[PDB]
Amino acid sequence: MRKLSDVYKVLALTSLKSAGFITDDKVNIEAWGKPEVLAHINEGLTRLHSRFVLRTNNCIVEMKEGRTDYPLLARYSYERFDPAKAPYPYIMDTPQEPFQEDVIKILNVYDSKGIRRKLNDDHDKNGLFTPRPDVLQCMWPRHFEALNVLYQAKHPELTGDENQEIDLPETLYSALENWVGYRYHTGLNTEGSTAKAAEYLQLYESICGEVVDFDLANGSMSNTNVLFEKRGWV
Amino acid sequence: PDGKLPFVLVPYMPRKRELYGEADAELLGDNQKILGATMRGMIDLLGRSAN
Repeated sequence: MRKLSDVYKVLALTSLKSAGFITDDKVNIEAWGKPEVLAHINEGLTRLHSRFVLRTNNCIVEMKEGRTDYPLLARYSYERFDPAKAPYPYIMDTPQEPFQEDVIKILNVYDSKGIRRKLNDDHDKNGLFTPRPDVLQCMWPRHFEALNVLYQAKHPELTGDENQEIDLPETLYSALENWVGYRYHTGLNTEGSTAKAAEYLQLYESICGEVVDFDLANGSMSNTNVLFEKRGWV
Repeated sequence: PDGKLPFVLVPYMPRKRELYGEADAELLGDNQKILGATMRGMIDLLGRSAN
């Protein structure tokens, strides 16, 4: 689990090596292009955390009476309650692991009783529809309820602090660099730099293909066929 | 009156020069095994599919 400070250095030696903002020691990035690079790493992790299922996290959502639509934002959480934009907090997070507003796709939600509730099932009372990816529409907020919502997650936003640690598999760092190089080299609008951006972007797919061709990101899934015994079939 | 043990023993399939007899499932061994292992394979093929 590397640090953003180390990512700056490793970026300065492999991908952004001919970049202008490389400092005189060649092992760091000048303080004028760091917002630019940080805005490329954040997008880079978001893409990598979108294709592969890299971070599966669950955040429980308490039921408040009278509210059916339950946006899974950070303003409604407990530790990050924002009284100006949220009437009451209903998500539950601990101080050490607060909600980071990092929901990409919601996968499976259980209950406080252990009953699994289907997702997007038109003919299914006891079903939680999601009218938009980062929301949740429970049509019957029963008493004493909660919802462990297993969802695909993205890396928590990199504010810019050089001591924030990055959660990426070590084998996928050769693809994050090839995406930062793409974003940087494609903005210069020069013929030489643009042709390099395509090479860096295509290499991103090649490495993202070798990671999925060897199950290095846990993409293959096998499960016990519990359906067999239920449908009869002695 | 007969002055003998009051037991009468008859074999199903006699064993040569042996008091006890050999039953039917002795030769039928491994035939049930193969037939069951094939029927279970067919049922596995049908049930572990998507209909």
